[PDB]
Amino acid sequence: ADISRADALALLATQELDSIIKPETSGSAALAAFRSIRMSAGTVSMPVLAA
Amino acid sequence: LPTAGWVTDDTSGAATGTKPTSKVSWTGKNLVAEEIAVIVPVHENTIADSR
Repeated sequence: ADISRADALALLATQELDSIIKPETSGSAALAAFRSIRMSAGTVSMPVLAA
Repeated sequence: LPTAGWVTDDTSGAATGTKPTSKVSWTGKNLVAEEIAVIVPVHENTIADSR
């Protein structure tokens, strides 16, 4: 006769990970590669050299 | 409105010797509150992009 682990199972401490198992996030390849501008109007204008 | 009459004073038997009865009367009416309403919906991007 002895205190098995099952006999004391209800006394054992518990632990949950403090973080989630997930992939590291990529972000947009477009936002990573191409330079961007802050817009204030919804339809910005863009002069382009022609000649 | 009340109504008055001319009365005689000659004899107790004359019907024209009796003072006429009259009433006054009143009526109620109600001032009832009623509601004017309108809703003006707009897109949040319209509010964001307007000057």
